[PDB]
Amino acid sequence: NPINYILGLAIGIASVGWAMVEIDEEENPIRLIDLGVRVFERAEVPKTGDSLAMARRLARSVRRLTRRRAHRLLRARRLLKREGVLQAADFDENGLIKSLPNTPWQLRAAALDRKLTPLEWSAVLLHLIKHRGYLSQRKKELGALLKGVANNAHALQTGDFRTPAELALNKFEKESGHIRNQRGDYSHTFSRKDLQAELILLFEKQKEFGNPHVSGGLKEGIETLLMTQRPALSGDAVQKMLGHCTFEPAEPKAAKNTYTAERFIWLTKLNNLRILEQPLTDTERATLMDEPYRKSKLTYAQARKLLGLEDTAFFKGLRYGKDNAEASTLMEMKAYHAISRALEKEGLKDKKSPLNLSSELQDEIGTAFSLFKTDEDITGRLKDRVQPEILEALLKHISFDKFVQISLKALRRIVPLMEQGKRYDEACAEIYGDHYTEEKIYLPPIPADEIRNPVVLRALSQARKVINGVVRRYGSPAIHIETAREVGKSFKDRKEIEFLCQFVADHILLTGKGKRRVFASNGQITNLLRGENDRHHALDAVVVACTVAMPWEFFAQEVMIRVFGKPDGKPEFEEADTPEKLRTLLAEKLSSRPEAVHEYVTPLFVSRAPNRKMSGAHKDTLRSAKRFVKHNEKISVKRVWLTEIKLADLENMVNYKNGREIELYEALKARLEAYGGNAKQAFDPKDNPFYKKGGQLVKAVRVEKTQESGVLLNKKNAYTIADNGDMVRVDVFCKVDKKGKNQYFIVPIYAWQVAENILPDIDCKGYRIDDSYTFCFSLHKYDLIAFQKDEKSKVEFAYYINCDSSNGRFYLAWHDKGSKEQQFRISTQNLVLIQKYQVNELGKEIRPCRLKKRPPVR
RNA sequence: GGUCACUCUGCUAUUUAACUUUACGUUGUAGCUCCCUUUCUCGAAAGAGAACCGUUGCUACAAUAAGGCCGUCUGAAAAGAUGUGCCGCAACGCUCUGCCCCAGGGGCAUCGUUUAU
DNA sequence: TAACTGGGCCTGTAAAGTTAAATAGCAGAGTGACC
DNA sequence: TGAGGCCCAGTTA
Repeated sequence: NPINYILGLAIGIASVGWAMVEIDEEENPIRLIDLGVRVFERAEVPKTGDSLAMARRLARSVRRLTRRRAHRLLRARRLLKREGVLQAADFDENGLIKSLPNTPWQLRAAALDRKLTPLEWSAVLLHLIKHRGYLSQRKKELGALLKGVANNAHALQTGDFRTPAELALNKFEKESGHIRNQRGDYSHTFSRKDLQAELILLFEKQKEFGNPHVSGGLKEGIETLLMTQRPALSGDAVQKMLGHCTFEPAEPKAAKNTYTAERFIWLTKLNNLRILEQPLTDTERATLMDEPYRKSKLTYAQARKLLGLEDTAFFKGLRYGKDNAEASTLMEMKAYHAISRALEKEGLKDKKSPLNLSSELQDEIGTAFSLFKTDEDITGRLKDRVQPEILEALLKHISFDKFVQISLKALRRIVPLMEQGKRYDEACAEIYGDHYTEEKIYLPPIPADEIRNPVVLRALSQARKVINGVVRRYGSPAIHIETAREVGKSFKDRKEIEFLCQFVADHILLTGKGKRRVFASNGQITNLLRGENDRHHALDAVVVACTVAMPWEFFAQEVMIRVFGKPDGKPEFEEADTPEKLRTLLAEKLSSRPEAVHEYVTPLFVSRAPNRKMSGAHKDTLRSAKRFVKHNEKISVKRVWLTEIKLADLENMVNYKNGREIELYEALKARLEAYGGNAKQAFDPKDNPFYKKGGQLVKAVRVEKTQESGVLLNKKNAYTIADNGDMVRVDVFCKVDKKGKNQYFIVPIYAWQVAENILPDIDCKGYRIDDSYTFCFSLHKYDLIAFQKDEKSKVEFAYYINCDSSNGRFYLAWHDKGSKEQQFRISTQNLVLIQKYQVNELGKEIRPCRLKKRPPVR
């Protein structure tokens, strides 16, 4: 059983194609065997184009935020009890404070004029901690957050406002009518230092007025809780994110702000610099060499005049000849200079004289400040290595933030040769021998660490899966990469239009085609050479497969008929459903020299990768569920803003459907009619506010929404429900006893149910399943199923996408049918007479599968 | 000479991954508040007046995935005090396991890795 | 009275910082394999 | 910027 393969593969943003021929003698093809194609779905979010890992990272972030705020307030209450502000009777069973006032702003303002109750004081402290304002956290033209906070800081620094509470109450409430920020506005934010000042002033004033709980421990604890945050970077956070040195793989990259690395950059600039008059000898280089070290900034014109030069010869590679950008800095020794500045103003350094330190000491402090950012870590690396006065000055002034590509060892080895005049390549060759790649029968797993794009990463991991399936089944081959213009890097550019090279190069076989048995294709040529889309990727696959002058001929007609059974002419063709109609049809229609199918027979349909993850999440909107629980009526209630409302919501208003407020409904509907449904304009704030009967503003109204199912949240504390969302899988249930026909039932399983470890027993429209119902199987996203509509039908295998919770309907699509809007089909199955499972291998191994053990959730 | 690719340095644009925070928004519960269904009470009537529920606006507090776990102590156990406390919406893979498929060989995972105190 | 069907509507957000890394382009110094 | 979730109103067996 020997064959030989030169099968080509096509890469798309969501697709991968393959088609196998066997050119035998030397670069001269034969007829085809097993054409095929697989397809997946992108590593992005369809609507927004963000990364799926991005939503996950923001979930982690907000989880940590809420947890830390809860814990902060918890410790605040503990400190309140510990310092004797409140007694154990003032705390309820949940650990919350009973009769805690809801007037913290007014109390914060009155605390400058009178004494505060222990409960008023506790409310004030916890409110200050909870809304603890914005902290600069930074190492121009400000936006809106910074604008608002800076304006408020300037406002309480001028006149009638001693604290944010006074300014807040008086100005905010009398000018706007509310104190907090509303609907994305930032104009009421205070800087955390302003609130810290409020806290110190409040403690002092309360001590004046005879507050008993002005304890030092209490003040320290409240101030700590207010000010403390975790460091953004700590420990090995920077090191874990570093790359690998080019020559020394066991050694980390050197920091850009170190004497060694900065001088390495300087030497690269100097040695590589050439003057043109219609290189630079060691004396001129050595003149310029130590000039930037204490001369502040070395521009190119200063270098020219420093070495004399002329006006007749030039230093190559510079733009803007007319604008005379000769003061563009040739070199700035920024790390050395910043260290010197720091030690000059704060510590001890004569500005005229050059600050000095063991070159290794400069390297240590540069490394410590680039790799560690908090004072604890920095001193923990600089305590025993150097002494504390300079350490304090440097900790207070210096901040370095980038790296280079060569390790400190390799640099300390290279820089000497570069000072002597040798170049980077010459020094690297003299040291490492100017030679610095195992091949395998299977391509090993892809590395993701060499490119940002998850789209490309997933596309190429699936490309590797496909080519390794080719290598497994159809022997080892001689592959012809072909990546699309859309496939490389898309979204903004892709929406406007609407790494594997090296990996394969070094990690897999080539069978002696000179140097390489590969051909990197140029699909432009593919578009030219060919002399509402189905599985159309045969094109790029074999046009990649077949080192050309670029226009050689062979014949096509067969290939079209193998790609589509209805092809080689009009598409009303029968499209052979079996392999033997394929062989017969193609053979006889091409009758002539039977170069093609007979023994190879290959029916193709795209291999669509399935999604059987169990992870997921419910919807992020919280809705009232009091009626959903207490009276089991299948509705929820949610506020809707008037600027986003429509007549459907207006008719579903809570106080309209129960006739409570009919005239309010009439006025709102009247205004929305007056603008033809333009809710953004009918109820525009500060241009067209809506006023209820009696003069009260209306900004949003509660609207009822049909709630057949959902997940209940905060069950210990409230009646809240959220839409189910993220159906992870739906399990089938087969029952015959219709007294006659045999029926199907489908029960959906969501993510919150895989989290609560519950396995439902309610068919979408049907009701409870007993031991009478017979479980058939369970399917997920993008699984293949058999499909027999009714009495008479072709079995019509197709892939499954969605299930409808209302009636158990199924969104489907077949091979080459991918566009959801264009090509999904939606079949019902209460009477479907057979619905079956299947498996599709990478290539085309469409063998049915079946399991009868109902797989539970964990 | 031309082309392509690669190593290093400088600048520009874009993208990725990780972390610390703020301000919202949503739901609930209090309080004050705009309306308003219903039911009652005083009424001979005219009319008042209470109550639950709904609900407009503002303030506060709680929750903000569903689910699970940590360190530190007073000590015998129940526990009780306490923390700049910690994972959970992604991708990838086949050492441990489960399923599915064809003594191996795979695919998919609720298995494992990035991943943790 | 129960399914089937074509249609259709609602879905969490903005801002402020510390970082590392990848691609592309331009400029500068080299190298290799090809054509 | 889109697709999943799933209801709605009319029709049908």
